[PDB]
Amino acid sequence: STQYETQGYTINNAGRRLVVDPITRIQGHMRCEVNINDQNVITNAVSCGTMFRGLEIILQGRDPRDAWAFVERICGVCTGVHALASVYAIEDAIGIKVPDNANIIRNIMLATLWCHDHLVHFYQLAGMDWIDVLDALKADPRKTSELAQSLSSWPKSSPGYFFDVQNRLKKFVEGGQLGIFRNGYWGHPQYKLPPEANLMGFAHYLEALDFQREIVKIHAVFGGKNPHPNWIVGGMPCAINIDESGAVGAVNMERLNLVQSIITRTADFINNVMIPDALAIGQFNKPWSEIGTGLSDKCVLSYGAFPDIANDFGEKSLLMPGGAVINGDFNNVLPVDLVDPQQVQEFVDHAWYRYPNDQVGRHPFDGITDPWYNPGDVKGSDTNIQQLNEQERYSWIKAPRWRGNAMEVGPLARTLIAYHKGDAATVESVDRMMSALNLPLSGIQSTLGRILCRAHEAQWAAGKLQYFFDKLMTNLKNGNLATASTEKWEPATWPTECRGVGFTEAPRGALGHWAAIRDGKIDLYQCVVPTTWNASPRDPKGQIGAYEAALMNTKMAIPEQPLEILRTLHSFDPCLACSTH
Amino acid sequence: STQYETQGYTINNAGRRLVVDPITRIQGHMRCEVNINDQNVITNAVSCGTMFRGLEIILQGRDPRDAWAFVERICGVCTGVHALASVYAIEDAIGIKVPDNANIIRNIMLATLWCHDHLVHFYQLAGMDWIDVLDALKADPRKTSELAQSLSSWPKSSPGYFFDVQNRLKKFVEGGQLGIFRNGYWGHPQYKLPPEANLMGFAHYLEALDFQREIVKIHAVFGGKNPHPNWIVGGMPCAINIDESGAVGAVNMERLNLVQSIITRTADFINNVMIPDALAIGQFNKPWSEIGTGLSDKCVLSYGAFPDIANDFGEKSLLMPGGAVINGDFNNVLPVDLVDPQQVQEFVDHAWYRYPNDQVGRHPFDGITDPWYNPGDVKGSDTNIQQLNEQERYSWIKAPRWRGNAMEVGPLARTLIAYHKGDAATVESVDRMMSALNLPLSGIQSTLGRILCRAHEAQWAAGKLQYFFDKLMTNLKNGNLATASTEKWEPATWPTECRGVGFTEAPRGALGHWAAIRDGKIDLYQCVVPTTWNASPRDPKGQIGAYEAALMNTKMAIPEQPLEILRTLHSFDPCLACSTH
Amino acid sequence: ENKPRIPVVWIHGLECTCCTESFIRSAHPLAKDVILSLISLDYDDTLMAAAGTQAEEVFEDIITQYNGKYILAVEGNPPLGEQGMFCISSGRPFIEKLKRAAAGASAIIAWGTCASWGCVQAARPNPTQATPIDKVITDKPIIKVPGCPPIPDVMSAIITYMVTFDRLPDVDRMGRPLMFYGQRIHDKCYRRAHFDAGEFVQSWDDDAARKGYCLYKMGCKGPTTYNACSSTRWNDGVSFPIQSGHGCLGCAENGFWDRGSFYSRV
Amino acid sequence: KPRIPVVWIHGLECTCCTESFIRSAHPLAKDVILSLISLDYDDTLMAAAGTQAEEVFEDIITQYNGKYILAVEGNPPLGEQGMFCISSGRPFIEKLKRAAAGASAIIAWGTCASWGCVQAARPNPTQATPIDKVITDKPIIKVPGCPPIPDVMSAIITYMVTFDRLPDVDRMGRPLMFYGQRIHDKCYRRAHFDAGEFVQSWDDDAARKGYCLYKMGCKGPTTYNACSSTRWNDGVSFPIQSGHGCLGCAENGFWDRGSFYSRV
Ligand code: SF4
Ligand code: SF4
Ligand code: SF3
Ligand code: SF3
Ligand code: F3S
Ligand code: F3S
Ligand SMILES: [Cl-]
Ligand SMILES: [Cl-]
Ligand SMILES: [Li+]
Ligand SMILES: [Li+]
Ligand SMILES: [Mg+2]
Ligand SMILES: [Mg+2]
Repeated sequence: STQYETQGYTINNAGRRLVVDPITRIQGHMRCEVNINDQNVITNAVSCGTMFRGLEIILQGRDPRDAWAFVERICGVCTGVHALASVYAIEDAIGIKVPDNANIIRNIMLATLWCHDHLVHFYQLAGMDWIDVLDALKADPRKTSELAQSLSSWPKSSPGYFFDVQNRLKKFVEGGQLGIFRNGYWGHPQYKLPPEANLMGFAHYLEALDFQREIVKIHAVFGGKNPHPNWIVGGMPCAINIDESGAVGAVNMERLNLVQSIITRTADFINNVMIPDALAIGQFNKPWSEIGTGLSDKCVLSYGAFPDIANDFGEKSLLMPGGAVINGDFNNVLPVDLVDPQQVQEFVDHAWYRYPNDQVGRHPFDGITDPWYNPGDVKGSDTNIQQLNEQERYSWIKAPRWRGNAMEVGPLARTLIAYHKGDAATVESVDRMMSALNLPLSGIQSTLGRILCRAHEAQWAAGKLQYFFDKLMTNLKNGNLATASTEKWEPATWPTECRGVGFTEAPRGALGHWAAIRDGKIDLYQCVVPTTWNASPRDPKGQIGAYEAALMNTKMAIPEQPLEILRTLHSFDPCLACSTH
Repeated sequence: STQYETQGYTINNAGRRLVVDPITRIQGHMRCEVNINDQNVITNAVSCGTMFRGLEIILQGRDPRDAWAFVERICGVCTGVHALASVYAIEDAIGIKVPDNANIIRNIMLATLWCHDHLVHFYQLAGMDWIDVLDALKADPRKTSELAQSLSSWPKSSPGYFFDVQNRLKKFVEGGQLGIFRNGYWGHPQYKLPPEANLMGFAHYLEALDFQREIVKIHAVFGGKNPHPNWIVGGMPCAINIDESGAVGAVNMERLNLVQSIITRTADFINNVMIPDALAIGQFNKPWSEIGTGLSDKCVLSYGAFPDIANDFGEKSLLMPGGAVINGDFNNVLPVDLVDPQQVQEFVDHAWYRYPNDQVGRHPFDGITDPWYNPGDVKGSDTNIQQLNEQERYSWIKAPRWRGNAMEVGPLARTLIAYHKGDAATVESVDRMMSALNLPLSGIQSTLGRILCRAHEAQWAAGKLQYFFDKLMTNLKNGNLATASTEKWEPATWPTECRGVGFTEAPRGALGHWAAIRDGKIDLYQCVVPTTWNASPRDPKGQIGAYEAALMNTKMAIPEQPLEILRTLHSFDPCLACSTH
Repeated sequence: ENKPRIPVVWIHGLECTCCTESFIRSAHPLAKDVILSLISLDYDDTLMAAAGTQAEEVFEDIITQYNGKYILAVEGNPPLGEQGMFCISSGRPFIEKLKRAAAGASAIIAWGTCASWGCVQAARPNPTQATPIDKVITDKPIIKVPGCPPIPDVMSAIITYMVTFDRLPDVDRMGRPLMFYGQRIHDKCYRRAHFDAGEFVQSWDDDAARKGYCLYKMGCKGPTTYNACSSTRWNDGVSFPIQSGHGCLGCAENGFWDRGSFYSRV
Repeated sequence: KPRIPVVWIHGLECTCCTESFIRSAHPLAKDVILSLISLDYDDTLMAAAGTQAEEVFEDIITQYNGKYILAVEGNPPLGEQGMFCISSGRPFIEKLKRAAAGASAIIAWGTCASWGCVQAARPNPTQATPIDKVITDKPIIKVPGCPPIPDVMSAIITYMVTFDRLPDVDRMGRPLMFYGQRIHDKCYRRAHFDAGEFVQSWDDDAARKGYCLYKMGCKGPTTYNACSSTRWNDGVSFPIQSGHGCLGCAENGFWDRGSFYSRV
């Protein structure tokens, strides 16, 4: 065994080794290993992406106009975000400006995805880490009603409703076909909710499973379908016609009325179901405000998103702020430049790839994706891994760094950047949440904080949906209908050689696509995706990424039942297909 | 001025004359006049249909295959029922038998209509007679929640929900544009609900307004659209294909899944919102179990409906029983025959029509629709009716009688007929309902009873939707897909001269279409519609119809504010376009 | 700030109420939201609490106070026969109520084929001499929204357009909104592939019918009918006549009832 | 009344097929899971992880050997000894073969499981391979599209449960009900196609009237699916209705059949 120090941690692989493979209630394939000491505390953590497809290789030689459709298939959970980044990147390369309504509609697509993806995460992915579903069978339906009504104005709270939900669950389990609940962690001492809170939460899980399907109707109107809506370089394909012949063939008043109905319902559900449930999890699990901090008190990154001035990706335009903090220096938020070769770089010394020099990082315009499965001296076999060797290569995920620093990305990162830049809405939301919990600001820098920030962002994005819809309507009232710029549609109009960057904030964090075009075709297409950051393996200095750091120093009650590991990992909403692409 | 006795009533047109014109919260156009004595009790009541279109005239010379589409436009509220009666009539004339699935689908169409029409009546048409909308502003939202939860398992019962509803109404009223509530009867002494029940009921009015739109999606699947779905002579046009190429062009598994989802939701709403509200209206308005009896303790009529054996309209097939009771003789339900010229007849001595002899009745196969607007002295002019002359012609509605008896039709009539025929489901539903209210069975024969029976029937019909859907699925599982018979589609296959009757139970009561075909065309098409019975004017013996009888002997608290008249008329769900056609 | 909504007066002539019923089917905005938040529905015999003299008082108060400022919605039509007394409101011909309401209106919406053209009561031999609104009211803007009834979400889209944009929809030569009536059913029908291939239903429930073939030979009037049914569809997009296997009747077009049998080819 | 056991496994995939499934409008996915099937293994939804999830997998495929439906999302890579997709430390293809051996029938959800989809597009770095090239001794129902339509997925499930049989299929294993006709055989813009009325550039006057997307690269003429009839997301739209041509996403090899914007 060995021990070394990095980023304030002592990484020590002595002691019992625990493996969690497969990690469930994430997207894609992940393996996690940890070592624990005599106190059942994690002293080493190992994040491994266990899949690869090679989109960066597949995109070579494609028409830049087609790229969005390929890269959208990086992920069907964060569906649309890679298409947005791609159209942005190609437009940046060629020098295309889209019309205002196209930008507004793209912002609507993004905000819709934030609402959907964050809602479903909270219930379907992370919820069962916090709610003991089987314990709901012990609840008193009238006390459940009283609890719910004390927390929210949401209408669906009758004792009879909770009895009905409880009976549905009782019937579901009474034949012994427990389905997704089979061999769960139910009864683990870290489940702290009373039975009535478990039944309320489970009712809400079911309501969210039903309701989430509605949110994406916005994507269907503007983008044709969800998952995997359509886009174009130059704007959007959803031509508008409000008051002329043939409006039946376009986005018309009836289509926009549908969108407005979805927005209102989405805000209502988030504000009155998800938000009070998130605060309630906080109230009953306050110790988790001090667990899973990881890098979130050291190094956090946002590129920023939601340009409100069309084609302007600067600070005055982006409604979701960008910036970086390193070394805990939150009083000095730093600007990010995605073209600067000294800022974003990826390392592969601990990943299954070849570089000419694996001791250095490569900016994505110099990126190389040359897969090389070489796990080295594993316990077991290279086709039946008992233990990865974290001193050698151990993942399909590259290791991104910002100026050489390991960063956390995602809702907590964004919230911290925006807070410290003085964004009034963020400051107010954070301050109110932490005051409600009687917790210091620092309590957000935690596993619990990641969940609270995600809920805050779902509410933020639902508000932004209305703002964007209103801006679209204002344009239509002023006779501004355009949705596509086509002057540069034809390849003869492009520079013979050009390159560009498309960036945004996906639900899980900072996303960039770097594209080089030559002779009408993609010469290079490199993606650095939020879970690539968070699930990163180590670098040549031994620095650990966000997941490994967040797992460090965590107590486990029952080593064989890894609920604490699941809680922390799920709090980041891991997307492993995203991370590896 | 004059007095006479009929049917146990003393019809006396002395005293103050009150006019209510227009009658609102009905379909179509009606005028009602009454006389009241010095105790403000109605001693004379006059029912006048104030519209006519002449469908029986328009149908002459049409292709029998087209007839359904024309007569469906008798009414957009009981939409579909006239199409059903029409295809039944034409099939009866020609000698056409439809396939089982067509019959099952037609029964689904009818049950859908019952659920929709009854639900909307309860809330949108009659509800404001019972619920004081302004008084809802005084309610305590917590007490409202407690009330609602004591009555039902319905989920939507939180104090915050009731507060939100109340607050929206409060701000609507503060704005000063009272809309549909302006100049209403709010504060009348006959409003007996406490504030919390008014708020509960108003919330449910709005939930029903929203939900009713969903019910008719079943009509859209099988019939293309609602209002006014499509039908064919020979079955239905909605060809089925479950497992073959091209199922995308037909009623397929996805379409049937949609139908099933609507059925479940429909039953849930009716059972958990409408039913408990109807019982709550009963609990707070028990004196109305003794008001508005009219003909319901003397003469009631049903034709029967919902043939379960395809093409069999006999007693063993019809799921909703037919029969007649006269002279209060409920122990002897009498058989009805729609071809017998001595049974159903229409009189016009008090109506705006010409007959060769207006002192006799004509069976519909001898029917005549020769309009003649002749009001006599109405204390104004022909274009200014100040006082209808009920001693002469006073209505566009013909006067139907059964064996010369004046009958009530509709939900209460059907419930009494089924009860007294010994239908177990009806006997149990009715006894349990009257027990819950601690009222004798006789309390059903009243204005309150009409409303209770309507709610019972909505519940019944929602159950029957599932029964019929299951029957359809059973056929499909057995490979029996047929939806149309076309052997006799072509006019060359028809008898040169033939006639037929189509009958059913519309939401409002017994419906018949009598059709004669000659040389490929409609030679005669006579309709007798439920509100024609109930809203009937007098006959040569001076016998009064169901509305006039129900209004007789009613106390009015405030003659100028005719809430009691509205309550009783609305309890029959008047459809004036139906009545006059 | 409690802010007023545009006054709307909805009157009914000879009609079946299909157009009111269609309105309340609206999926987006819900009719509830239209009434509570978008317009002020100030008179409507189908829904209002007041009856008789109380309803007459509402009608008089609104058209007086809001003279020149309310939208008049008309469902149904006036009959000219029997001195107008085939449709009687407050003891007098409906046409008198129509004219009074029209005189104070800023604009008129003629809902449905009844108000637009005549519909079923005007079909041969038109016993009541039912007459469309634009032949009686000749000095007001009239937007025709035909169909029997028009599509629910077309009705609500037209209302929302008028409120949101504060203007009348642009119209064709017959006064129909271009947005929903500019193209034919058959110009947007998903069975056009079959039409163009000569793939037709020939009798009900034949193999062609079970594959969704074209309904031309079963009498479909889609080729001559302007409406949105094949694109917007009905009842929250669930279906339309042709999708459920019956040819278009032509119900949005003037005189459709008398343009031959529904089962005779265009 | 026990519900039919279903084991849902994931190879290389983006999860669009799982996500599509949960969009189902009728029956709701909730109701499928609670009342129609027993969803006994699913990495995206299940509570258990790691050794607990492995225990569930082993128990279910043993107890219900010969009786469970296997749903497959994604595909196996043959490159690097299969270690481009690793589950429980071993190549995913081993899990696929074990699950397949006990299945009564297999549903290949989506273009990934059916044909290969994006990872199998040129130059197919991982040697991603559709499941019918690996599993050759079991009934496989292909339900292609990227992803398939939500209510098509749930209709196929309901058909199988209600009728207690597999849907009838074409010669490629696709359910005739939803894949028997082409997009262009039921497209509401066919009137324009027939008339030679085409969008020529995005947002041109033709585009604003809903003209045909053939000249913009629509692949509807060569693509079998239900999008133009059933539509997407509770019938709200489909690609062409919202102004983009069909990509061809239900067809084998559609990524490599030229640019999306090249005419068919
Ligand atoms: S079904 Fe009617 S509207 Fe559709 S293509 Fe055929 S004829 Fe035209
Ligand atoms: S848009 Fe595509 S599928 Fe539709 S008619 Fe044109 S080419 Fe065919
Ligand atoms: Fe629509 S009220 Fe019904 S009949 Fe044809 S529109 Fe009229
Ligand atoms: Fe549908 S997992 Fe998403 S990539 Fe194309 S189907 Fe695969
Ligand atoms: S009958 Fe009418 S509803 Fe539409 S499809 Fe034809 S215009
Ligand atoms: S791209 Fe796919 S979703 Fe349908 S319209 Fe074409 S098959
Ligand atoms: Cl007409
Ligand atoms: Cl493929
Ligand atoms: Li018969
Ligand atoms: Li008054
Ligand atoms: Mg990359
Ligand atoms: Mg008659």
